[PDB]
Order: sequence, then C-alpha cells, then structure tokens
Amino acid sequence: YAWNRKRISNCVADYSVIYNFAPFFAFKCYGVSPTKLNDLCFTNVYADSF
Amino acid sequence: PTYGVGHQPYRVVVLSFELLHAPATVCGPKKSTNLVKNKCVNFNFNGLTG
Amino acid sequence: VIRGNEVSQIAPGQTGNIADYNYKLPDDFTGCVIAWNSNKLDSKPSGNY
Repeated sequence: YAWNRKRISNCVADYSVIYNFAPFFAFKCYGVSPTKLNDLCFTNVYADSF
Repeated sequence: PTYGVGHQPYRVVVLSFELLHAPATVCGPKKSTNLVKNKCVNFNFNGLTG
Repeated sequence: VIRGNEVSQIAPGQTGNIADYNYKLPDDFTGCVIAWNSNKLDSKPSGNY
C-alpha cells in the first residue's frame, strides 16, 4: 500500500548484473526481451518495490 | 549447500532426435505384417502413414 | 549439469551467456531437454568446483 518508487536516469544500465544481486528464477517481461536490454536504450527507468 | 535458491545446482539429460531421409535405424516397439496387393489398405511404412 | 537460472536459458532462439560458449541448441530441431533438481546430488560439504 506504500510502495517506494525510485527514478533512475542519466546513467549507463548494465542489466547483466541483476542476476548476481537477487536469487530469482525468471526475468519475466512483457514488451522487451531480457537478452536485448543492452543494445538499445530508453528515456527513463523506474523501480517499484513491494 | 548454503547457497541461495536462485542458483541451485540442477542436472540435464538431453534426448534430441532428428528427422532425415536417411535409412532409419532406431524405431519404437511394433509388429510387422505381410504384404497385400491391389487393395485399399492403410500402411505404416517406417512411420510414413497413409 | 547446469545451474538454476539455466533451464530456460538453453532454448532454441535464445541467447545469454551460457548459450554463447557452453551449450548452444539449434533454432529448428526436434527432441528436448529433461531437467530437475539435483541440489543434494551436487552438494559436497566443501562445495563443487
């Protein structure tokens, strides 16, 4: 009910180090494949944690 | 043994097959039936049904 | 043997880090992959290296 939103911008995102931080199983995504997150790039990245 | 759940040791045995027009050697367990001629009959020549 | 985050990694039409060097499946093929849990089957008291 009080989830914290952290805005991530103006940096270089390497998504290969996410697997070494949390012991999850599947990188479940809807619009972008997890193996193609590095060649192309976006405007802003937001993180919601609950 | 005290590691996280996201990188537990697993095991894989692959049983990949292939579909070729090569002379087939490995099949399933079946039975052979003698030839018939000039008759409308269903056939099972090496798995090629019709 | 494989790691935990590798059952979905080894697939036709998939990339990553394992599929580049260790084991790569062709995109169009028949047959498949059998996987399970072998955490206690690969747990020495000092670990596996």
